[PDB]
This record gives sequence, C-alpha cells and structure tokens, in this order.
Amino acid sequence: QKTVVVTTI
Amino acid sequence: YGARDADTKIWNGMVGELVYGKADIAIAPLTITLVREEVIDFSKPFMSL
Amino acid sequence: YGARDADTKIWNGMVGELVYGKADIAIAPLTITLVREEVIDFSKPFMSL
Repeated sequence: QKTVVVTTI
Repeated sequence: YGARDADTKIWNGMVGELVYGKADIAIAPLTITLVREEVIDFSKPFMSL
Repeated sequence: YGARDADTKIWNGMVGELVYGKADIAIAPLTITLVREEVIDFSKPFMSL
C-alpha cells in the first residue's frame, strides 16, 4: 500500500 | 494553517493542502473551528487549550 | 449513562437507548470515551471538564 503523506508545520 | 481567501474562495496552508490534493493526514496544531470543519474531518481533540 | 456487561453484552443507559431503538439524540453530560465511540456517534465537545 501507499505511503501516507503527513503535513505538519 | 488554513483560511478561505474571501476574494478567490481558495484555501491555503494545511487545510488547503488536503482539501485541494496533496495530503492525507494533518497531524499538527490545527484548531477545531467551524469554517474548517465544513471542509475537512477533524478527530476528537488531542489537546485542549 | 451507559456501559457493556461481560455477561449479556447489553448497554444500560443513554447509550443503551441510542444503540438499540429507543432514542434519536442524547444531549446530556456523556463523556467522550473509546468504548462508547465504537457504538455511538459523538460530536466535538461542548464542555471541557
């Protein structure tokens, strides 16, 4: 399965 | 973090990065507000303030 | 308020009325927990205790 793309700041 | 640009109606920031595409999750200090809740899907609060 | 039982597996309270048939909304001091969240459908908190 794909890699989940977290978006922090 | 995120806001609707009232002229262009276009989001920006971490809310706009997953409404409009290239993000799957936003584990970050994203305050639970009403104008964000209408477009994204918050968990229950992990931190109160 | 509501909890399972290790004998008959029956919710007893306001969570018992929502799960089975006897209610539609339970505006009340229900505390957002994990064991309730699996069977009923809470909202963003109105009261932070």
